Amino acid sequence: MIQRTPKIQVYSRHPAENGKSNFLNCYVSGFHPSDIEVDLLKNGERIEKVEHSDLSFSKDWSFYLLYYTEFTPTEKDEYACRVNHVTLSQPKIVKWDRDM
Amino acid sequence: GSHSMRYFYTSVSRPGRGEPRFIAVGYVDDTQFVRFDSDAASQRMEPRAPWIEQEGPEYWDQETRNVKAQSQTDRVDLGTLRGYYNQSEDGSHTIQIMYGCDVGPDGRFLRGYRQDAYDGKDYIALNEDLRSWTAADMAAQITKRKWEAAHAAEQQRAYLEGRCVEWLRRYLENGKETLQRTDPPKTHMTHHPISDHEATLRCWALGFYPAEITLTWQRDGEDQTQDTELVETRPAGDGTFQKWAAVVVPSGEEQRYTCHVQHEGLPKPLTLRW
Amino acid sequence: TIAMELIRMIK
Repeated sequence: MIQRTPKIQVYSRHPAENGKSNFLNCYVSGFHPSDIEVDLLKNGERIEKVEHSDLSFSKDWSFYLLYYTEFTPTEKDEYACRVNHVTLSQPKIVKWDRDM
Repeated sequence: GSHSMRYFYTSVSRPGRGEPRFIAVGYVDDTQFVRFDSDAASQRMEPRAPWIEQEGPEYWDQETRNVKAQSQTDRVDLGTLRGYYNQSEDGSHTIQIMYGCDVGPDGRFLRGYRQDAYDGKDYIALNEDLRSWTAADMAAQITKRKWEAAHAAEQQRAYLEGRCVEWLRRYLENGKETLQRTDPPKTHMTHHPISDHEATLRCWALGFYPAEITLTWQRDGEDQTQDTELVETRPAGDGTFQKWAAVVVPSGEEQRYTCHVQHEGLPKPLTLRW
Repeated sequence: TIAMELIRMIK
């Protein structure tokens, strides 16, 4: 049975400016099967009301999904994406880095 | 330039958790326009781009009707393929389907596509000539013969060269104001010392459409594919895309490096230097 | 518009 680990990218829609409204994205791709759980974290805690794109896939049949929410970044607030998938022993947590 | 229309189907069985889940999405180029989700409440093919909303109620009734039918087809195929591979009743399995057509700048047919997969790997694919099938394994050989005995390749070609291209052209027209623009990338560079000897140079491309883009590093005018990092092109969430390419350089040597950006929306390819 | 012709291509 083919199983592939998701690639993960956490980033904002626009280069972040403190006090300015923006969008927090977690893009998961290259995974199989499609069963996946993805959360956005503000200072460790789960953000409710997060939306995602409609499930789709690339030429190699691996799935991809965009999870997102609106937010206004500040100096103190830390954001992360937590991806839970059959292929991962513990959910992978990627921290948002403003320049990645 | 050229254009494509593409449909993606995903059926996933879930033994014990009820009936299989079915998702369908449709694309024109890199823009999604329709969606169906068998678990959603509406039970309708739904719009995802403004220009498709101008299609009447009859369009939506037929699309809804056919996508539902496809989901039932995948449903029995799921059971049938479980038999071919001698799989047990209790595991979760996946059928994926992609099909669509390409047209040239003039609107002419260029090529068609039809590919299926089972559990993440190739099952059966229509060949370039739209006339024959390539079956990846032994269970698909059985399916390959069923489809030869049904002349399904002609029927595929009928859609791909018929309704596919002509509704593509229609969509492109009804959405000219949006589907035929190229947003060029807004570029910038960042610079971060790693230590007292090294720094990261990162070349950014933002807000571009379509997704096809090339970022490449050079050192003294020669391609550098070594101590570089390229991220997968990614959706910004507003219809445009992002990409970046980074390089670790010796301190004081950043002026030797250039980032080059190729995109359809650019009158000519950019060169960036720190 | 989706291809109706796939609906019958049972595997």
